[PDB]
Amino acid sequence: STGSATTTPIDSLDDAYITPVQIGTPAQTLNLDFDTGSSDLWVFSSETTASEVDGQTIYTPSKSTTAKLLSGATWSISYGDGSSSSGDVYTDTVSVGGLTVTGQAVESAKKVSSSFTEDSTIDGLLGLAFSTLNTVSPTQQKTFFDNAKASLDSPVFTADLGYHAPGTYNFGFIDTTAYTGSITYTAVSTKQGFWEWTSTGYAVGSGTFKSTSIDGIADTGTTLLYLPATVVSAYWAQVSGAKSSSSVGGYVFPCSATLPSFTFGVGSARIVIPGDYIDFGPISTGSSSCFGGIQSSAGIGINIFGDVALKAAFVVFNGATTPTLGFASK
Repeated sequence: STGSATTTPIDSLDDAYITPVQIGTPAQTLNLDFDTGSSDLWVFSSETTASEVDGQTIYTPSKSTTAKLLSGATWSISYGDGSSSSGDVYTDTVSVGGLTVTGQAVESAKKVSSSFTEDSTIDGLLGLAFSTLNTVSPTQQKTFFDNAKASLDSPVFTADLGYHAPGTYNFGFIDTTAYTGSITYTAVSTKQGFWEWTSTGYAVGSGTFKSTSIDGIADTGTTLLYLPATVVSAYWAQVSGAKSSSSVGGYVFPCSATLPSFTFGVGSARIVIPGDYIDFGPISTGSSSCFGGIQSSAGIGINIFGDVALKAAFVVFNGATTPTLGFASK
């Protein structure tokens, strides 16, 4: 089997991407944030505290003939940005782009933090990291990808995120028309439950490439590119007027600037992030100070290849017995 679904930016800055997902019988379609940095499929639901729902589409398990309470199971998750959610668990039929999994754990939110409530466009998350990170207790549950894997033509999914435009998540096949040149594969460590890999270095604009190992995670659920302070300082030093602002919470730059590109290494290959991808616009409405798309990972504890980086590539998440990550230009 295979699946193919279009993923769409939630706003004009590509802050996140939503992908329609069919849950239950008859289908209830919710728009989920596919997150390769976590491993829970959770949804706004009929059980979500009413004051914490503001415009989201909800899953109502009582209206699904295939929903079954997973007795005794609870979940609770906290994300890197300080947001969180928790609730109980149903199993139900879940389909993405024509690919169907029966008995998928659908984690129903009883509580969500303010950032989720305030984002009317995201009806939940679909985790695509390794199932060892799944938060269901007392019986850990498998991700949609893990459940689908055996049925897939090939044990892979691909992320093809757009810049200010729709893109695609595919399951079970590599669309050879979706990228240019060849795909370069690189080793993955699953030790922390993430798609964790080591970039071979970077360049700023037309500058020379610096060979240096940068361990980090491929994370579709994080907006920006978080890298070591040394790397980030070297980037922003090439932008007149750029500075790190503790009050704003990162590097800002004059909105009048033209940003240089940023290149990262994948083995001997190179992925180029155009400068425009690094512009996240005014810090507040009408400001001439703009927020940078490359920020320091110092005190996150991990480097994060978020959407800023991933949307510059066609990315293969290879879930074979020995997992790997592939990157191509597009």
